[PDB]
Amino acid sequence: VNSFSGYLKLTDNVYIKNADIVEEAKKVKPTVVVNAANVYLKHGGGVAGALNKATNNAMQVESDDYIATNGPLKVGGSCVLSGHNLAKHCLHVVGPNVNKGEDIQLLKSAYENFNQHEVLLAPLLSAGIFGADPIHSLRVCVDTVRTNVYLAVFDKNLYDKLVSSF
Repeated sequence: VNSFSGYLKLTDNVYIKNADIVEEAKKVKPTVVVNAANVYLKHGGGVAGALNKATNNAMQVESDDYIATNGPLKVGGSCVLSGHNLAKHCLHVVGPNVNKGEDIQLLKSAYENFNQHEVLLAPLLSAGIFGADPIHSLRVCVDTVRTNVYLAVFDKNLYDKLVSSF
């Protein structure tokens, strides 16, 4: 388990790799994989859809059961559920959607959830459809997370740009 290889060290605790997070999760068998979730844990696209498809919808069934007890997650909030075949645990984290005018400060709250886990495989939060600058998101991760975080970035152009910022 936690067989991370081929990562570039950015800080004492933050690593980055140009990788498909699902492919990495299958290879690393991490204790925790982070999902970039919405408040309803509807895993319909992006990283969430890829992770859920890799579990053959087990993640979605379990998420639905969780939401049935909890109701929607709060922006900046998270929940710990099964990682199924991808990890021991999946940390589902909701970053702000700045397209809805949600405060970018809630991205710190979002990354603060990582501090409850000694090692995580994660994507960058609040990028793509959540509209945050991904370089800004990596800055918040680096400033906020004190446990060991291994970031997978799929897009090589984005990866090059992030690495070029350290």
